Amino acid sequence: FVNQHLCGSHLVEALYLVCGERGFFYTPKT
Amino acid sequence: FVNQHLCGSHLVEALYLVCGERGFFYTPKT
Amino acid sequence: FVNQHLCGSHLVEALYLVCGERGFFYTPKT
Amino acid sequence: FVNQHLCGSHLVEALYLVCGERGFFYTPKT
Amino acid sequence: FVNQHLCGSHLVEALYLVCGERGFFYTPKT
Amino acid sequence: FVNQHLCGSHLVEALYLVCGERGFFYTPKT
Amino acid sequence: GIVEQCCTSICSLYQLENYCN
Amino acid sequence: GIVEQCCTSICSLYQLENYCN
Amino acid sequence: GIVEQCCTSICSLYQLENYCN
Amino acid sequence: GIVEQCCTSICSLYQLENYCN
Amino acid sequence: GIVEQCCTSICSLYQLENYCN
Amino acid sequence: GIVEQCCTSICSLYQLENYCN
Ligand SMILES: Cc1cccc(O)c1
Ligand SMILES: Cc1cccc(O)c1
Ligand SMILES: Cc1cccc(O)c1
Ligand SMILES: Cc1cccc(O)c1
Ligand SMILES: Cc1cccc(O)c1
Ligand SMILES: Cc1cccc(O)c1
Ligand SMILES: [Cl-]
Ligand code: NA
Ligand code: NA
Ligand code: NA
Ligand SMILES: [Zn+2]
Repeated sequence: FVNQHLCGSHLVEALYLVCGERGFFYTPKT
Repeated sequence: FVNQHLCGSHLVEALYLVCGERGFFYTPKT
Repeated sequence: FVNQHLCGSHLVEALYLVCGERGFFYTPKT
Repeated sequence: FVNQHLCGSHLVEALYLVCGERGFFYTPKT
Repeated sequence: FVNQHLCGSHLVEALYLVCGERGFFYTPKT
Repeated sequence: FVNQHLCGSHLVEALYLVCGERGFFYTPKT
Repeated sequence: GIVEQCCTSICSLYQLENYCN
Repeated sequence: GIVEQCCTSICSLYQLENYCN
Repeated sequence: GIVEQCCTSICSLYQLENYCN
Repeated sequence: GIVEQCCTSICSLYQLENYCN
Repeated sequence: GIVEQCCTSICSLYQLENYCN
Repeated sequence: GIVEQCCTSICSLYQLENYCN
C-alpha cells in the first residue's frame, strides 16, 4: 500500500474504498 | 453486477457536497 | 443546505445535482 | 434504475474536460 | 449499454488512488 | 479541442477518455 | 437505507441531505 | 459569471439555480 | 440528445465535443 | 483482466493493487 | 480528526480504517 | 514524464496520446 495525502473527494473515495461493507463516517469539523 | 457499488460511489460524493461541514455517516447496510 | 466554495468538477457536479431534469449551462469564460 | 442518471454524471464531467473554456449546455431532455 | 465503460472510469480512478507513485498500466483488453 | 492543464484525477480521466480501447499507462514518477 | 432508496430511483438534493449528520 | 459567484465567492442554493436551464 | 446517444453506446471525445458551446 | 474481474464483482483494495505497476 | 490526520498529514491504512464504522 | 508535460505544462491531444498503450 502507498501512503499519501488524501483530501476532499479523494478522502471520501478512499474511505468508501477501504471500509467496504462496514461503511464509514466523514466528520470534517472533527 | 457492480452498479449498486458504482451507485454508492456517487452517493458518498454527493453526500460530501450536500452535507459539507456537518459530515455524514455512510451505512450501506442500514 | 450548506454554503461553500464550488469550483471545477465540484461546480459541475453541483449544477447537475441541483438542476436535475432542467439541466444547466456551464459557461466559465462568463 | 439509476444508471442513466449515473451516466449523466459522467457525461457532464467529460464535457467539463473536453469543452474547457467554451463551456457547454447540458440538456437531458433535448 | 455503457455500464462496463462507466465501470472502467471508476477502475482507473481507484487505481490512481491505490497505486499512487508506482502508477499503473490500464489495459481494457488484457 | 482545448488545451489545458490536467493533473491528478483529471489527467487519468483524460487518458481513459482519449485512449479508449487502447488503454494507457500512468507513471507519475516518470 | 440510502442504497435502497437512492439506487432504485433518483434521489434529489432534498432527499439526500436527510442522510447528513 | 458562475466562477466569480460560486467558485471565487460562495453561492447560495438560489444563486446556483440561476445557472439551471 | 446526448443522453440518448452517449448512454446507449460509448461516445468518444470527438463525439462528445459536438455538445460543447 | 481487470474489467472482467472487477466489473462483474466488487474488487477490494487488496485485489485492485495487484494491477499496480 | 480525519482532516488533520489524513489530509494535512499522511495516514496509513490502519489510520484510515479508524474512520470506518 | 506525463506530469511535467501535461500537468505542470499544457499538452496537446497528440502529446496526451503519447501515453496511450
Ligand atoms: C453551496 C451549495 C449549494 C447547494 C448544494 C450544495 O451541495 C452546496
Ligand atoms: C488538454 C486536453 C486534450 C484533449 C482533451 C481534453 O479534454 C483536454
Ligand atoms: C494513503 C492510502 C491508504 C490506503 C489506500 C490508498 O489508496 C491510500
Ligand atoms: C447523486 C445521486 C447519485 C446516484 C443516485 C442518486 O439517486 C443520486
Ligand atoms: C465519457 C463518457 C461517459 C459515459 C458514456 C459515454 O458514452 C462517454
Ligand atoms: C473501486 C471499484 C469500482 C468499480 C468496481 C470495483 O470492483 C471496484
Ligand atoms: Cl456509474
Ligand atoms: Na500493498
Ligand atoms: Na438543508
Ligand atoms: Na475539437
Ligand atoms: Zn459512475
